[PDB]
Amino acid sequence: VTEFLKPRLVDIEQVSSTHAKVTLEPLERGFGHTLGNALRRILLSSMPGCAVTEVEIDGVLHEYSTKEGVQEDILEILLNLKGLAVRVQGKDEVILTLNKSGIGPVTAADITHDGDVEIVKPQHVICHLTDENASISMRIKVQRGRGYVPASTRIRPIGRLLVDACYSPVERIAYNVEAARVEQRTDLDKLVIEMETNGTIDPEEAIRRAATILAEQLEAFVDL
Amino acid sequence: VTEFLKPRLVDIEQVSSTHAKVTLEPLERGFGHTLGNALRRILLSSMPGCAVTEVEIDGVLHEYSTKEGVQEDILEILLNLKGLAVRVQGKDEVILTLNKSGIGPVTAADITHDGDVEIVKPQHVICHLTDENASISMRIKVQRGRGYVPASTRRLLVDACYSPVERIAYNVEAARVEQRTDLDKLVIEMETNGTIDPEEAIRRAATILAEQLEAFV
Amino acid sequence: QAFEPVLIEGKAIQLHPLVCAAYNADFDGDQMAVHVPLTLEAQLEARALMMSTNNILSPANGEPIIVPSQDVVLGLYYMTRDCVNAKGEGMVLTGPKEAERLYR
Amino acid sequence: KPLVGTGMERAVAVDSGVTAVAKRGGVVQYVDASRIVIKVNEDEMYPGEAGIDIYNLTKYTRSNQNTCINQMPCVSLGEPVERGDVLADGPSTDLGELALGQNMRVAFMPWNGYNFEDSILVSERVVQEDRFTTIHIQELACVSRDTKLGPEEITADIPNVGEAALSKLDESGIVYIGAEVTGGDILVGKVTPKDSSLRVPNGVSGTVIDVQVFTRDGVEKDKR
Amino acid sequence: ARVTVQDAVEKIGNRFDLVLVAARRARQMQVGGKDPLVPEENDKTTVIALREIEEGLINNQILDVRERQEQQEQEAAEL
Amino acid sequence: EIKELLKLGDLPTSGQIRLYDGRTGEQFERPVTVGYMYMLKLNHLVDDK
RNA sequence: GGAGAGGUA
Ligand SMILES: [Mg+2]
Repeated sequence: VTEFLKPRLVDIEQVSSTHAKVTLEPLERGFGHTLGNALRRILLSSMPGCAVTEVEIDGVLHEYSTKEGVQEDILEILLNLKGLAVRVQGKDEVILTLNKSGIGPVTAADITHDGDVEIVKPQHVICHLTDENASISMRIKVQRGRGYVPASTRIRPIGRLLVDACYSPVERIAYNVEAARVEQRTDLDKLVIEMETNGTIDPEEAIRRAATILAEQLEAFVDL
Repeated sequence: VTEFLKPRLVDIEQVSSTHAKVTLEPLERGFGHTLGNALRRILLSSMPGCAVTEVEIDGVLHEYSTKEGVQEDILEILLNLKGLAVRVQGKDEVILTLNKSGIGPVTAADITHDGDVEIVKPQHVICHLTDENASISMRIKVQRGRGYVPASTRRLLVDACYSPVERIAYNVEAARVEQRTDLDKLVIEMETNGTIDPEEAIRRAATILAEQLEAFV
Repeated sequence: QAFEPVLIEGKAIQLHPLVCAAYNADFDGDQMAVHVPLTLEAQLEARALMMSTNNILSPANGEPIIVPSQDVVLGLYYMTRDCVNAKGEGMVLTGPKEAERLYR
Repeated sequence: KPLVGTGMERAVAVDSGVTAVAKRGGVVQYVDASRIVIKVNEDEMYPGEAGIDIYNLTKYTRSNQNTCINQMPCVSLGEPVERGDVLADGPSTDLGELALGQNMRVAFMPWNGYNFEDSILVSERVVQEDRFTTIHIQELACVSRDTKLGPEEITADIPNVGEAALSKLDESGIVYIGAEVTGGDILVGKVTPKDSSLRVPNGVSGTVIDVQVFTRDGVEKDKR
Repeated sequence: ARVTVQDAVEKIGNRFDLVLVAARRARQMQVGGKDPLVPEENDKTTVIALREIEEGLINNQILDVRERQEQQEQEAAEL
Repeated sequence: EIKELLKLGDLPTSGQIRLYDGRTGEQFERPVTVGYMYMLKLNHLVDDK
């Protein structure tokens, strides 16, 4: 009585490439739901992600035109690009370059990747070149952000196209509380966080990030 | 970037000794609920506290009786006893004594208390005696617990009230700071039972949760 | 009717949901017009005659005109009921706030 | 596509004019974002005038209500097609069946009054995924009347305005194709004969995608 | 700030001349160089006039007599 | 046949599932109805009014 | 400025 068991991370099971499960144990009664809900809100709310912001195609002036050789318009290219998954190690703002010529799909794998930038899904499609001598060269801009940022509300030449940012690795978070079996005790819980990210964020890192943000923002109540 | 607004506790207002209204401003878009709700549960459910648990009436064999001299029934008496607020600094479980005779109100202030046992509200009426020569002595057993429990899950048994809080609520609304747009604001409003000042209770809850989730960071 | 204004980062006039009955204003696309009183006497007239907290009884008859309309009423009706056997039936409480804490 | 239709979609889609329905079944020879070519089957070919069918697709052009209509191919290289089949989807069509809006996950329940009378509470995924944004096209005109005190012109120089607002006008006085104008800007610079320059209506944003100029006979034509 | 005018109407039981008296007071306060009799908390002149009326230290007749007194002194201010 | 098709998938045949509130994290009683509905955005914007 | 058509509540 008047003393509480402290939680811990028991195992980070990686069920698939982008689907993960985290187990927290033990938890006193009445904390299962509290921590589950707090962590769900934090994780869905603010995780630092990376996303494409500006595109600069060679022979296009604005996104509403079309280019000869490609199948889709420029709008669909921007849309497909908006969902690109990529991680950057050190730099907070990087520039990738894509060059392609010849018939076929243009996967993300054709990006001239640098040493640090890493593409997570090298089979993601971008466009279909339908001519033996139709080429596309573009310069993608990737930034680091913390949520949603529409093109309108941010803050030069006529060659830049602006896409909307969606910096958020997590996509769906669920959780379950279930009784566990410590050496001997009743009403001792165990929390299971099921996570479905887009592949750009390591689970344990994400959960530690949520814990630290919550705690260091809760610090404003002690010694008020 | 990737750095968040720490607020400084904006206002604390004591409408009374045991009723407080504390407003915190500003907070990220959608943390007012997160913090206001974790504190809500951690306050209502689990917290150290000392409230009476068992009753032993000198002249009653069982809780289906009535006493010559009391204008109420037994169950209402133990109801009025449930709200008794006691703090014991030294020991966890205690048995305390009262014994009243003569016509007049029977207040907790007239109880036979010790140094460690402290009654918060001495004017806590318990019963009324209607006979000049009818007296009742009673033994009350008090423990240390973590919210509410029933008694069939554990002598004249009553339910427990191990907590210093009595009401918690909050709301969320937008507010303004130096030069900035679209955040939220929290307004905690609480009504403790006098066993501890509300601000101290909020501090206790915050430290409980913060030390709970340490091992993650 | 008069009102105080509260600035909102949007593009639609927010309207308190109780007065919709008085306006007979569904929210399925109705448009409303805003005027401002300039002079001083106009401001005082607005405040002391048309501010919404002064028109509670309809002029046609004394009946109130800010009756909780259609959803709050459902909430209250679902709140004040009684199942013959629900969880925690028969105990005794020490006042309203105790019951509130118990339920939460 | 609508998840629950009444089977009467394809008829409305192809019996209107928007979709580009084939006329003689054959084999797609080369698709593109603008045109399509079909090598006609052997049977459906006239003895002489062999040729091969060719379709042109109307890209972004304003409708009568200012909603852009364009056509996208819905086939690929090597795909057989038959008479009466659909090739190019118009506005609000999907593989040749009418599709006006989007299908979304709905839950019936009151929610803190934010849907009091008939209002609707909309989650933020509906706007993050950008699945309701609609493109509008507006046409703004500017004429050079022939008035007293002589006529007036569209010279790029106008009085009492800083070069900042003129940064978007070329030397002639007409905005470049693709400039990203905003509320309260100058599209064409006209002069009071003695400042009647056209300006964007307040509140609207967007990009200029096409410019046209007509000149009456007997007037020399300026550079643009 | 004010939400109602009920008590003020109780002090001045017509709800029409209330408007005129409050307007005259606020006019004295805004363009005239007079000062409030109640502490101000970043409130506009109309609400301050209504609050003054509320406490009953200004009504129509006292306003008129004060005007008469100040005008008499003004007549005595030229000598 | 709607019931049969629903049961083809593992969905609850009654059509109503049990949700959970976002803020509190506690359960709604009275299982509610959730499904998929086709919606259109009519041509009465706010910025034209 | 005036007519005609369509639309919303
Ligand atoms: Mg209506």
